Amino acid sequence: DSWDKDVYPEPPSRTPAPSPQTSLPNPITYLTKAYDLVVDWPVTLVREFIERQHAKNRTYYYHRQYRRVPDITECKEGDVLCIYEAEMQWRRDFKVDQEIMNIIQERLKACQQREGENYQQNCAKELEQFTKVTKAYQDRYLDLGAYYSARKCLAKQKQRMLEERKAARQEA
Amino acid sequence: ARQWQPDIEWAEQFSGAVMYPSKETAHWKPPPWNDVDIL
Amino acid sequence: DARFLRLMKFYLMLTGIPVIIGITLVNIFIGEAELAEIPEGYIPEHWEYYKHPISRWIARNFY
Amino acid sequence: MLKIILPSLMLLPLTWLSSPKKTWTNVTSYSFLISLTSLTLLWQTDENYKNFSNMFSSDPLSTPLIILTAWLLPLMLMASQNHLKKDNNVLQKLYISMLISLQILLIMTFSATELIMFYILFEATLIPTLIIITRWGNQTERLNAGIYFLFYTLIGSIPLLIALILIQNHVGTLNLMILSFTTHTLDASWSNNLLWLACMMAFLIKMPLYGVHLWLPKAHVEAPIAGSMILAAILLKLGSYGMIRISIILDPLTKYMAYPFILLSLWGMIMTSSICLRQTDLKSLIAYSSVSHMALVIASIMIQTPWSFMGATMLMIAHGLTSSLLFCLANSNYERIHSRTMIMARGLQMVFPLMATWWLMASLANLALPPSINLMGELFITMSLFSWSNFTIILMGINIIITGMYSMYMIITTQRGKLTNHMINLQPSHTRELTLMALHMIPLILLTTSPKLITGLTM
Amino acid sequence: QWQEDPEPEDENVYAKNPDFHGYDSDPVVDVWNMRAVFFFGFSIVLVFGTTFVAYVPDYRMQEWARREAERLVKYREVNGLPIMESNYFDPSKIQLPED
Amino acid sequence: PNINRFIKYLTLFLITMLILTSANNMFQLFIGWEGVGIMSFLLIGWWYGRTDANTAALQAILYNRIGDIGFILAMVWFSLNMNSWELQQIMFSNNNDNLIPLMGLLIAATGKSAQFGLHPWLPSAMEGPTPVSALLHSSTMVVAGIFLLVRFHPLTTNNNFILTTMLCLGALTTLFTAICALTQNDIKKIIAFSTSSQLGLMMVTLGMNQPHLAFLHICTH
Amino acid sequence: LLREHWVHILVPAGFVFGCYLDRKDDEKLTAFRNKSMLFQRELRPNEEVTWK
Amino acid sequence: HMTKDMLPGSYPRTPEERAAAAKKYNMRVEDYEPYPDDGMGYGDYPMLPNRSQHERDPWYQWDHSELRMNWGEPIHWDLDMYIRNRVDTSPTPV
Amino acid sequence: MMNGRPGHEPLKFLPDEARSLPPPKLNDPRLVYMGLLGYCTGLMDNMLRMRPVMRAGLHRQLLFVTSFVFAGYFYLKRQNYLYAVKDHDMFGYIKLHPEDFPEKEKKTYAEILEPFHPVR
Amino acid sequence: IRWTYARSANIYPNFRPTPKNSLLGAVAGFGPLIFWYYVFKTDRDRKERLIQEGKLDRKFNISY
Amino acid sequence: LDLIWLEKTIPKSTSTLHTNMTTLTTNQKGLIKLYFMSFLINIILIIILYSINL
Ligand SMILES: CCCCCCCCCCCCCCCCCC(=O)OC[C@H](COP(=O)(O)OCCN)OC(=O)CCCCCCCCCCCCCCCCC
Ligand SMILES: CCCCCCCCCCCCCCCCCC(=O)OC[C@H](COP(=O)(O)OCCN)OC(=O)CCCCCCCCCCCCCCCCC
Repeated sequence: DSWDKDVYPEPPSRTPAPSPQTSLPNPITYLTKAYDLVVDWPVTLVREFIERQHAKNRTYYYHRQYRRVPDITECKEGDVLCIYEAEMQWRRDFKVDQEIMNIIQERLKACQQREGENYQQNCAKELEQFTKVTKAYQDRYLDLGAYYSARKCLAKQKQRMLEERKAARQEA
Repeated sequence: ARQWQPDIEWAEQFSGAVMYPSKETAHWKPPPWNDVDIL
Repeated sequence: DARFLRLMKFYLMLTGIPVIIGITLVNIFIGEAELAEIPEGYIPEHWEYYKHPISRWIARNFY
Repeated sequence: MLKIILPSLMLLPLTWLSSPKKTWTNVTSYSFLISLTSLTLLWQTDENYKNFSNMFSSDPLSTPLIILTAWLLPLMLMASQNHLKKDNNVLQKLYISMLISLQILLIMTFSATELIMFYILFEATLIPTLIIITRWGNQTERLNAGIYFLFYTLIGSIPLLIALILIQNHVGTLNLMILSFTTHTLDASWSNNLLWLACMMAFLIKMPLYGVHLWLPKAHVEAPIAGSMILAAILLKLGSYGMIRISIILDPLTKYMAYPFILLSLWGMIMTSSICLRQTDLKSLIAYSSVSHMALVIASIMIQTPWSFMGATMLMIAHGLTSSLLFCLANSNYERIHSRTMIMARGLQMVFPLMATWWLMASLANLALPPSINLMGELFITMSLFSWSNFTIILMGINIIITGMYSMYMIITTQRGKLTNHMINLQPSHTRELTLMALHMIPLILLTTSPKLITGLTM
Repeated sequence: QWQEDPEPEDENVYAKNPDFHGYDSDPVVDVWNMRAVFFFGFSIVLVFGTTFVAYVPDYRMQEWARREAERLVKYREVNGLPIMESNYFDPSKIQLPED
Repeated sequence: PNINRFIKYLTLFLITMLILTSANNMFQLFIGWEGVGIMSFLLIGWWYGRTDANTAALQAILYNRIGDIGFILAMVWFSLNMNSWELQQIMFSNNNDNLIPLMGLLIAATGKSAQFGLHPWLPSAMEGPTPVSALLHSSTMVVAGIFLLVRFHPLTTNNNFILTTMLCLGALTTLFTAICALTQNDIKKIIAFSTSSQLGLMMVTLGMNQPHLAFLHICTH
Repeated sequence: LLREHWVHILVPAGFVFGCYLDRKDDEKLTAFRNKSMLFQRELRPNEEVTWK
Repeated sequence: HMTKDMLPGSYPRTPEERAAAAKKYNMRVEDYEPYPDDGMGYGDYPMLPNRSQHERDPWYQWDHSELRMNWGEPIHWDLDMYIRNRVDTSPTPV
Repeated sequence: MMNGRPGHEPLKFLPDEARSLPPPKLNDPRLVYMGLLGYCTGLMDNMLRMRPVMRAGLHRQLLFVTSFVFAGYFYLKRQNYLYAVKDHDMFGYIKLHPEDFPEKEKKTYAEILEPFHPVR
Repeated sequence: IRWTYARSANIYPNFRPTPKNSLLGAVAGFGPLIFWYYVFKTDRDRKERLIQEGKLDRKFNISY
Repeated sequence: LDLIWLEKTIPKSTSTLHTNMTTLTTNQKGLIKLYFMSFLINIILIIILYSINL
């Protein structure tokens, strides 16, 4: 249950069979047998005994779910109460919208280690996404200072909603 | 080595009827301690 | 410059090992919890949202 | 946050009431635990700031410091047990109390919601500091140094007093929380262009800027070791903390009203770094090192990019710990040598093997060796500065080369070379001297493992 | 010349008290002023403090956000929604100036 | 009298050198780049008493730090523009400008690998103990500059300008250092100049965009 | 407990007083006790205060 | 302990002052050549030959061995530069 | 300022109207401060007169801690009234002259367009 | 001790403001400080224009 | 630039500006006639300050 395959897609594995063309022994095969017998079995034994001890006393932890409060867009002016609850709701999504971008930073990195010499091509499912996600993060969170606040994203957007309305009108 | 406590000379400046003595002001002399003059 | 270390390497190692015994034995026998779904109205307590047991001991008892 | 504070106040009763022989251990042992209570503030499980109560708050930027302010009082009281052990038993209990009040006041200043609470407590810290520097200062010139430390801060301070009373009338409350969630956008007038300077200048003065930093070299030179630690580790950073919380308002002007300072700081960084290269007094060199590495900070609290800010928060906490470490070891050489001259005392590793390891690690923290928070800090300010203008790397690039040179020169001409023939024989190292150091670096090693805690408000 | 003491010499505290720890001249105070400083200094601040600081859970929510992303990325991708839509405050909410 | 400390620093050097070798994100590459620099400073000047050893150690730090400015510049450019210090993503900057950054790494390599600019500290480094001269002055420390460019050569192939730049300076160092070696009368200093001349040939192959063979010479060298 | 065992209780006591004084502030700032939007819930059975 | 009389003073204007300073600095009165009076601060500090400690006889038992400077001899203004580490003014075969 | 108010008591300390206000809790931090302020006065006196600082005048120490505090309750009782009058006076005017203090309307942040100055 | 005093505490008592000292005492403090301002202003202005007109790529830059 | 130019300009100058200003304002004969006449001047100026701003 460590990682949700659907949030971290891993291409299926295709391995060429072990086709030997020499009577000479392949040292690694023998070494690996040992590693398992000496380094894996011993460890494997301990680990299980861990998880059984864990099972004897098992606990659960949940994931706080935050109800959605009203966003600055709708929030009286000067009402420090409402706006405080609404700058947090954003500063919170400033992070949830940031680990998403952390995953695309990561999912890609793997897709260029898993596909070397083909990264130019095979790994373009992601990089198309790394721009579909970067062109958005750039359009909602970038110009802002270190005092990022929902009022300023509200303005960074709305300075440009003129443009998607002045340019559009302009095209006429 | 001990913190430098002020010597006599550092003290001297604070005497005189005016700290920053002027051209003619310096000519003055400190007021009598008894608050009584000799004239 | 050697009396110092026998004292620094000692009083770190004094309270250090009982900790290391504590982190290891807890992490071994008690263990981190596994994530689950809030069961339709459990309204879990503050301690319930953290993984490591002693990291939710401090939360339940003090915060 | 009254456990980090009330128990602190009670230290004062303990320094006075306690036995003359046992006064030192009661005070040092108890404030070590006072630091342990301070660590509780670090338990932030959500991004919202912990508003303890109306007047007292702690957010990511203040919390990393309050803990440092509480941490150094133990250390300050351990570094001044030697000098100040020649006193009359009532001069000590005054020095110990003075040190205690500094962190009581500094803990509150860093943990204050109302900006003028910052001002009153901000400018109060001068009283305890001036007494520590002037009353116990060894050199003939501390009367002068004290004057410089009081006037440069004071002339800057009254403009801020007028500015903050001014914004209260303009907005209606100096509460940092509200001021943040309220619309205070200056209007780029000629007057506002003055307001901005009024608010930032007082903070820019105690954070030595290239133009007004002469107070810091003079002050740390004759200041006793405890005063020099306080000035470098917590006192100068009071200016940085102020610039972070005050520029929430005056949001529009700093976009164009900062150029003057930014250029003053980056050129200042080079010249301050360079004069370290040939300065005979070791305490002098560390002080200018402090000016340059703080000139980087005023150039990140002004570019105002998320990375700058936490580059700043990383460097301020890190450089604070490193500088003290350097000022603390400088004192250990000064007490045995009896002179501040760098040229004398050559070859110490030959005679003080470990202090030299502490010297080496302190210098590597001073220059940017990479698995250190010190480097992460500069790497980040460097990045943003580059974003502001790609050319900035040239000036922030001459500083890195110079910073390497003076940091190693302190090690090369103080802790290597042939031993000095026969200065007053140098008695071996006390365990206090070495711990006072270990207490500085062991936290530097631990913080570098998990930099997230000192990253600032931005991240 | 005026009257004043001659500069005092600094004692080699290591001549007597050859076990001097640097805190005080008489030996027992010294021992009890390091037995309490290494202890309260290192033994229960650098150790118990680092233990507590290490166990602060999901500091500043960055342990929570690497999951919320994962279910949002899980939910957004499977339902076909853009992973990070390009406007955050919905355009409908925003009444733009009509000029 | 201090054999154990000397062996201790040699392995610390190896740990930093290998970290420099196997570093995915460049922040770790920096940890290695700066890390070997500091321990070289500690080990060139093993015999601290001798001022000559101290002068060489300060020399080495200065030349390395000029190189560090280049790596910081490359790091900062890769911390902006394409955004991650991990090599696996930096390599997605193939079709970008990538000149501001690779010029920075070339500057870093010239300082670390004693190219014609700031070539003198590796001759000066011989003030160190002869074993120190062999493992770090001879192999691991100097090849670090060559290793960095091979790591970043997917980007290097795109920019023709920097490829000939290092082909050119590698070439000048090769002969410049070799001609100096002909008359040097110190045995250790002739070998050291040869260390620089061979790396000059290495630099030349990297300049002719032949990364794999350049690495092959590093191992045989 | 006053043979120098009373000077040792001064600071420990300050913590206690602080804690008490601190929890007092919580009592004062208890409006919006549970009236906040993100965290408004119906008092579960047998609970008269969401946060005390 | 060192009276101002034995510490640097102002530019020696009259010739008796130029011979008084030379005593303070333990020099020969005909070798004290005050740094030029252009008001940049040098004061009375002797203008000693700008030669680095590198070519000070490397065999003689210099009191301060590593600065190759004896005890009492006037120190050079820039000894932080012409020291055995930083700069080398020393004759070169070419 | 507040003098000239209707009903002003020409020389009285705290008019009975101040009875309506809550009495200051004896442990009000302020009165407790006055107490400490007082103890210190006492201790200081002992010091300036060269007496054992804490172990002397234990009667005086009490007079001090108990004089200052006594003064406090009856002062704070008043200053509290004065402030309370200020509101009675202030709030009343806001109403009697309503137009001058109109309740302006604040638009939601959606409507308002605040200029966005990029940091870049 | 005569050297350090001569070098950090006997300087300003022997300062006389001449030419070759104030001209050279202003070129050093304000010269580069004014040089870099027109180096950073021109760059920052070039950058801003390009961003305004829409040319600066700012690609994969999600940080600052 | 450090020491002299940055100490003569900001820290020292402000030292001198005042020092000189106190020297002129505080160098007083102590004679009553002089002082009093200054009271005369004041009355005159204040009379005017009211007059011109009538
Ligand atoms: C707090 C604000 C600032 C306050 C400053 C003064 C505070 C003094 C009093 C308190 C001191 C302790 C508390 C503050 C520091 C806390 C450090 C800490 O808690 O370390 C955490 C670490 C576990 O790591 P973790 O937190 O899980 O990291 C997150 C990974 N996602 O726990 C550990 O594993 C500890 C491991 C110890 C051994 C580390 C060995 C590696 C060292 C690498 C050094 C690299 C080179 C450093 C160079 C420095 C310059 C020369
Ligand atoms: C040490 C290594 C230095 C390496 C330098 C590398 C330079 C790369 C090329 C830079 C020039 C072309 C840049 C093209 C893209 C950027 C275009 C741009 O916006 O830059 C504008 C800037 C304008 O500068 P400037 O020529 O002064 O224009 C003033 C007009 N009144 O254009 C310029 O800034 C031109 C000057 C660039 C170099 C400035 C100096 C760099 C080195 C400074 C060392 C310290 C100098 C201190 C000087 C003190 C003087 C008293």
